[PDB]
Amino acid sequence: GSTRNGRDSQAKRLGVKRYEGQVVRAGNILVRQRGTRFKPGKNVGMGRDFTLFALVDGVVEFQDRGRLGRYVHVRPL
Amino acid sequence: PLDVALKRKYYEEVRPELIRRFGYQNVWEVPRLEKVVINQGLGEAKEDARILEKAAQELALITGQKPAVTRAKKSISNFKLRKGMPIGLRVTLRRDRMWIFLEKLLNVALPRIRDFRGLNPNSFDGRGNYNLGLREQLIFPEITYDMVDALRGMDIAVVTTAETDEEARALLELLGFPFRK
Amino acid sequence: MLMPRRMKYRKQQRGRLKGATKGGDYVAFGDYGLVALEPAWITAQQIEAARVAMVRHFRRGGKIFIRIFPDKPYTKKPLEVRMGKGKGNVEGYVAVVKPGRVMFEVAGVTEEQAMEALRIAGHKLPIKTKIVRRDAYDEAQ
Amino acid sequence: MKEGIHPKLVPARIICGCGNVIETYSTKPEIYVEVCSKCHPFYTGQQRFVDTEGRVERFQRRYGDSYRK
Amino acid sequence: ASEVRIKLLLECTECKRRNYATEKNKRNTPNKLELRKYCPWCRKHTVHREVKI
Amino acid sequence: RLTAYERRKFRVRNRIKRTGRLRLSVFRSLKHIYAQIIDDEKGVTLVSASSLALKLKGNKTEVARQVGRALAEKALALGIKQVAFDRGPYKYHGRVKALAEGAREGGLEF
RNA sequence: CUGACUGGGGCCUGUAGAGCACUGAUAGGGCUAGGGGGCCCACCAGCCUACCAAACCCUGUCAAACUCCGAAGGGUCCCAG
RNA sequence: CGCCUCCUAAAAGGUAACGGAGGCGCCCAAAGGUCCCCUCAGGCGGGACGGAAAUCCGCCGGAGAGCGCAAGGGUAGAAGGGGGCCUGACUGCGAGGCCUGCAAGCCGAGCAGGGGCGAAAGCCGGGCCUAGUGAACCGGUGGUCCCGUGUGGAAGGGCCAU
RNA sequence: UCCCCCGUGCCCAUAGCGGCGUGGAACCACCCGUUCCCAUUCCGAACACGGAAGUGAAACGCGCCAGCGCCGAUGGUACUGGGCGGGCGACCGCCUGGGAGAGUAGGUCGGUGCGGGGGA
RNA sequence: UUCGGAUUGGGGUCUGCAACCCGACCCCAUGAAGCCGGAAUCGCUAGUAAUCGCGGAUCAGCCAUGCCGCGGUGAAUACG
RNA sequence: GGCGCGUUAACAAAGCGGUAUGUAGCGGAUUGCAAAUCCGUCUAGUCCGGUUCGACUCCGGAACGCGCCUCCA
Ligand SMILES: [K+]
Ligand SMILES: [K+]
Ligand SMILES: [K+]
Ligand SMILES: [K+]
Ligand SMILES: [K+]
Ligand SMILES: [Mg+2]
Ligand SMILES: [Mg+2]
Ligand SMILES: [Mg+2]
Ligand SMILES: [Mg+2]
Ligand SMILES: [Mg+2]
Ligand SMILES: [Mg+2]
Ligand SMILES: [Mg+2]
Ligand SMILES: [Mg+2]
Ligand SMILES: [Mg+2]
Ligand SMILES: [Mg+2]
Ligand SMILES: [Mg+2]
Ligand SMILES: [Mg+2]
Ligand SMILES: [Mg+2]
Ligand SMILES: [Mg+2]
Ligand SMILES: [Mg+2]
Ligand SMILES: [Mg+2]
Ligand SMILES: [Mg+2]
Ligand SMILES: [Mg+2]
Ligand SMILES: [Mg+2]
Ligand SMILES: [Mg+2]
Ligand SMILES: [Mg+2]
Ligand SMILES: [Mg+2]
Ligand SMILES: [Mg+2]
Ligand SMILES: [Mg+2]
Ligand SMILES: [Mg+2]
Ligand SMILES: [Mg+2]
Ligand SMILES: [Mg+2]
Ligand SMILES: [Mg+2]
Ligand SMILES: [Mg+2]
Ligand SMILES: [Mg+2]
Ligand SMILES: [Mg+2]
Ligand SMILES: [Mg+2]
Ligand SMILES: [Mg+2]
Ligand SMILES: [Mg+2]
Ligand SMILES: [Mg+2]
Ligand SMILES: [Mg+2]
Ligand SMILES: [Mg+2]
Ligand SMILES: [Mg+2]
Ligand SMILES: [Mg+2]
Ligand SMILES: [Mg+2]
Ligand SMILES: [Mg+2]
Ligand SMILES: [Mg+2]
Ligand SMILES: [Mg+2]
Ligand SMILES: [Mg+2]
Ligand SMILES: [Mg+2]
Ligand SMILES: [Mg+2]
Ligand SMILES: [Mg+2]
Ligand SMILES: [Mg+2]
Ligand SMILES: [Mg+2]
Ligand SMILES: [Mg+2]
Ligand SMILES: [Mg+2]
Ligand SMILES: [Mg+2]
Ligand SMILES: [Mg+2]
Ligand SMILES: [Mg+2]
Ligand SMILES: [Mg+2]
Ligand SMILES: [Mg+2]
Ligand SMILES: [Mg+2]
Ligand SMILES: [Mg+2]
Ligand SMILES: [Mg+2]
Ligand SMILES: [Mg+2]
Ligand SMILES: [Mg+2]
Ligand SMILES: [Mg+2]
Ligand SMILES: [Mg+2]
Ligand SMILES: [Mg+2]
Ligand SMILES: [Mg+2]
Ligand SMILES: [Mg+2]
Ligand SMILES: [Mg+2]
Ligand SMILES: [Mg+2]
Ligand SMILES: [Mg+2]
Ligand SMILES: [Mg+2]
Ligand SMILES: [Mg+2]
Ligand SMILES: [Mg+2]
Ligand SMILES: [Mg+2]
Ligand SMILES: [Mg+2]
Ligand SMILES: [Mg+2]
Ligand SMILES: [Mg+2]
Ligand SMILES: [Mg+2]
Ligand SMILES: [Mg+2]
Ligand SMILES: [Mg+2]
Ligand SMILES: [Mg+2]
Ligand SMILES: [Mg+2]
Ligand SMILES: [Mg+2]
Ligand SMILES: [Mg+2]
Ligand SMILES: [Mg+2]
Ligand SMILES: [Mg+2]
Ligand SMILES: [Mg+2]
Ligand SMILES: [Mg+2]
Ligand SMILES: [Mg+2]
Ligand SMILES: [Mg+2]
Ligand SMILES: [Mg+2]
Ligand SMILES: [Mg+2]
Ligand SMILES: [Mg+2]
Ligand SMILES: [Mg+2]
Ligand SMILES: [Mg+2]
Ligand SMILES: [Mg+2]
Ligand SMILES: [Mg+2]
Ligand SMILES: [Mg+2]
Ligand SMILES: [Mg+2]
Ligand SMILES: [Zn+2]
Ligand SMILES: [Zn+2]
Repeated sequence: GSTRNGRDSQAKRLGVKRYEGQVVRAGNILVRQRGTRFKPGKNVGMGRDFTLFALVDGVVEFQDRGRLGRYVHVRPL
Repeated sequence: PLDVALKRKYYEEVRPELIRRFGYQNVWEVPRLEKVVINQGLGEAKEDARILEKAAQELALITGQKPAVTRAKKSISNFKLRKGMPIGLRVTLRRDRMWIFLEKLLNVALPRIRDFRGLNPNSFDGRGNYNLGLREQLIFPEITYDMVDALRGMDIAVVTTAETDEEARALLELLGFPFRK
Repeated sequence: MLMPRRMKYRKQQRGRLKGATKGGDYVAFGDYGLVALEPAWITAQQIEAARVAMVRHFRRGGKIFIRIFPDKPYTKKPLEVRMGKGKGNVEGYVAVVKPGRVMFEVAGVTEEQAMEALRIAGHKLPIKTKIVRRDAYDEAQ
Repeated sequence: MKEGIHPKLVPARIICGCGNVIETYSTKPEIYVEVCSKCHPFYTGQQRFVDTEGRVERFQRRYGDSYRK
Repeated sequence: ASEVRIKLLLECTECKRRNYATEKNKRNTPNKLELRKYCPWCRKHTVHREVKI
Repeated sequence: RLTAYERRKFRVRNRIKRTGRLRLSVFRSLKHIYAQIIDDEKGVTLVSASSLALKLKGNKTEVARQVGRALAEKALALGIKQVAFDRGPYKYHGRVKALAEGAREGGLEF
């Protein structure tokens, strides 16, 4: 009822922040996620909250490897 | 390796008879003896006594190997037992020590059981293994009445390379296991 | 009267009555079926009113298949209360029925018995219905 | 084989009441028993003990028959 | 934090300066915490000991 | 299903390939020992050595040390110095350890 | 000249619908751990059920907080008007 | 009445109601770092006391277990179980970003000092992740030796830590 | 350039489960031992070392099989971006562009790169 | 427990037309409770109490540890 | 309708995440007999669903019972 319910939490604005083909600088945040929905590929690091960030300047590339998961790469120029 | 008579007898009288009866074309098809696992489910040494030491010493004398402690995987009220507490012992015998223990069991341990009428022929695992249960520990030759403080039993697991009960049964009777009709 | 024995959630949102029926569109158990022609919430009371009418009309013989179940909770606010203060209390259960859904079937009766029993059962329901008999199309499914 | 925790096995003999001597390895170099596999009744075929009459519980007594037939 | 889980300071045993603040459960860990930490004053790793906050 | 052997192999090698170096992969059978230098980016083998090709016979730990020297001597002529040692399912010990020291003594940076 | 809008190209998504692989719900029948009585019998067990019901098999369904699936669209970047 | 999780929410993000359901105001000295090893729940069969269920053996079983606490996401090619050595639960910073009215909140490569584990490649600036929290003012304690009301001190302030 | 074996990749079940057959010259494995390096909360089972009496039984590799599993059209439909209408309402039609899921036919007992050893 | 002798298994004797319901006794095996008894309650003043054995009636046999008798050994205490 | 509380055996009535009482009832003692008195003994957590190794006990629901509020018009 109006006494039992009525609570919620703030929205977290998760999701992919840079899509394939976009040009990124080193440090750019690529994915915000809970757990490894996407996995860190080449020249990609993962933070303590599973945030994926670019390690070098370059071009974002997404890859699906079936049972091995979905990977995000950065290909240098 | 110590020249045990039981291992000698298996290679001299048992193996040639087994291939005669079952017609194995490979010398590795004939059932072998893998290991013997002796388990003592004490259960009385959970928290009322550290009497695991008394049983560990007795088990080491019978088999020549110091046994290992097994702990409870979870807590159960009906047994008044908590997770992680020691409630048993286990020793694994392989190779020469395996042969030595079975020779004593078949010759000087089983004959000392009260009202022995043979082993259970329906205790075969169904895939080529055997298990038997003992109630007394003083039947073993190294145990005397003087150092016996409490009565304890054990389970003995006999593991073979045989695939079926009928082939595992044949190895055991020739080895010397006496069975009820 | 039918209702679920257990429920994950006590209350449901009022959905939508769009589209033709999803499943249960062909006669599968009996010989004669009653088919819905327009959408509605069919209450548990209406289902039991229709079933008992067929039982009485089928003196001795007959087997009845009810192919719908009222799993959706139905909520109502108490009389003389204003809007707000949370969702109303559960008062009954309904089955969501869409056009083409076979609601009842009968077996073990003659043709004359089946048509009269299904006709009376339809008068207990808030929607237009039609009586159908099992055919090759039902067996083809 | 860990060291310091296992009793070292030595060659040993087990002597039975029937004079049988079994040669093995044990932690005690001389053992005496009261029954072995070569004299236990269940092993030596039947070795009928104090009970050997099959309980003779049937009519196998004939209980006289001096009475009239 | 709580009455049982308390806040504490870590003090360098060579220059006596408090360099780190942390916590512990004083029932689980009744004895004083001793840990090796970098002392920026000593510019090297030294043994630090628990002191009251 | 996977065995402890297969899980061990994956766990060790996934860590190695993360660094992006050239991996020195060692295979140790009951008879011989084999070494490859692999570039995972292209998936090609740069240099390979073994006791089977060199016909080395003797104490296995002694044999493995000479295989490491030959692989190291082969590697430097091709301009390779920096590698990562991939032990796979083997413990860093015994024959596998002897090959690593032999490679290091021959002038390989790892 | 970078704009709204539009064209091509890549990537992101879990709604509509649908489905039952998961979690719950659920109709009929078959087979049966365990239930109610039962021919009973406590010396000892099977059996009877047009009374329930676990798993399992067949047939048949439901879901905002179910998903083995999954659009139309939408978002974003690059180039072009 | 603040905070976290799911739905409503119309397949980017965001989105209301006295709409539908649940949690938090902690904790861990290891439940942290690293190296090494290991892999579940369940079912079936066998085994002294011993059973629905203790410990033991064999077979099937790919994640239905576990991961301190809600829910969701994630996860055995470990984030789960065990052991050895340790304190990086660092100091000084910080390119670049996410988020965003402000203020807050969040991720972070790399460089220097001095370390831990490892043969090494390497990893380590707490914790599988998202709740466990409170601006400024006023004052307390430790350090620093910056100011010190004619001058040298002192009183009292500042700065750094809490 | 052909074939066999060994090691390491990629695509991520059309690659799998299950059934049957086959391989020891070479390789690989099982195997023989535990003095030595190393090791078992007990066990040379595992990890490790020293070898060559035996065997391809197990494991592994290679072949055949569509029982299960997985892949899966065409056609049609559901739904729908945009444009128009109907119905008291619940809801429903038409035009234009897009277009599933399930089911059916059917397919599949992998494909491919690099290195090394051997034979033709 | 070499205390205690209940219960039960087995082998027998005798009486009686007949020992199953339902006799007594012998032998072998079994070897229960019971460690001096709660509130309470009974007998007894001397050859008495206590303790030990023996006979008789009924009666084929006997469930008699009952009853009626007989003798052996032999106390304590009574202030009031 | 809102808010708060309670359900224990023969009755009245307590504490407790793991273990009552008083008066009765029943067997014995005493008494000519009953009562009184004395010696012993004794019957449980409203129901369903959860959490937990473990629930009369902690949480959710349902039923019944009790207490207070229900006003400005
Ligand atoms: K109607
Ligand atoms: K332009
Ligand atoms: K389902
Ligand atoms: K686009
Ligand atoms: K550093
Ligand atoms: Mg709620
Ligand atoms: Mg709340
Ligand atoms: Mg909301
Ligand atoms: Mg928000
Ligand atoms: Mg939210
Ligand atoms: Mg996204
Ligand atoms: Mg973390
Ligand atoms: Mg076997
Ligand atoms: Mg509505
Ligand atoms: Mg609706
Ligand atoms: Mg359907
Ligand atoms: Mg309603
Ligand atoms: Mg409302
Ligand atoms: Mg309502
Ligand atoms: Mg319908
Ligand atoms: Mg700090
Ligand atoms: Mg390595
Ligand atoms: Mg839908
Ligand atoms: Mg679907
Ligand atoms: Mg339902
Ligand atoms: Mg059914
Ligand atoms: Mg459905
Ligand atoms: Mg729906
Ligand atoms: Mg649906
Ligand atoms: Mg969901
Ligand atoms: Mg859905
Ligand atoms: Mg332009
Ligand atoms: Mg507020
Ligand atoms: Mg707050
Ligand atoms: Mg949207
Ligand atoms: Mg998106
Ligand atoms: Mg959204
Ligand atoms: Mg608004
Ligand atoms: Mg508004
Ligand atoms: Mg409110
Ligand atoms: Mg709301
Ligand atoms: Mg919740
Ligand atoms: Mg709460
Ligand atoms: Mg909080
Ligand atoms: Mg702590
Ligand atoms: Mg943790
Ligand atoms: Mg951890
Ligand atoms: Mg799980
Ligand atoms: Mg909780
Ligand atoms: Mg989870
Ligand atoms: Mg998992
Ligand atoms: Mg695995
Ligand atoms: Mg550790
Ligand atoms: Mg430090
Ligand atoms: Mg800001
Ligand atoms: Mg950093
Ligand atoms: Mg370092
Ligand atoms: Mg960390
Ligand atoms: Mg979350
Ligand atoms: Mg959270
Ligand atoms: Mg906190
Ligand atoms: Mg102020
Ligand atoms: Mg101030
Ligand atoms: Mg201040
Ligand atoms: Mg100060
Ligand atoms: Mg002045
Ligand atoms: Mg001055
Ligand atoms: Mg001065
Ligand atoms: Mg001052
Ligand atoms: Mg100061
Ligand atoms: Mg200050
Ligand atoms: Mg400060
Ligand atoms: Mg190979
Ligand atoms: Mg596929
Ligand atoms: Mg030695
Ligand atoms: Mg084979
Ligand atoms: Mg077709
Ligand atoms: Mg199609
Ligand atoms: Mg199509
Ligand atoms: Mg449309
Ligand atoms: Mg259209
Ligand atoms: Mg739409
Ligand atoms: Mg449209
Ligand atoms: Mg179209
Ligand atoms: Mg389709
Ligand atoms: Mg399709
Ligand atoms: Mg296939
Ligand atoms: Mg006695
Ligand atoms: Mg009689
Ligand atoms: Mg007694
Ligand atoms: Mg005594
Ligand atoms: Mg009396
Ligand atoms: Mg007198
Ligand atoms: Mg008497
Ligand atoms: Mg009462
Ligand atoms: Mg009580
Ligand atoms: Mg009482
Ligand atoms: Mg009483
Ligand atoms: Mg009384
Ligand atoms: Mg009286
Ligand atoms: Mg009376
Ligand atoms: Mg009385
Ligand atoms: Mg007013
Ligand atoms: Zn003998
Ligand atoms: Zn210092």
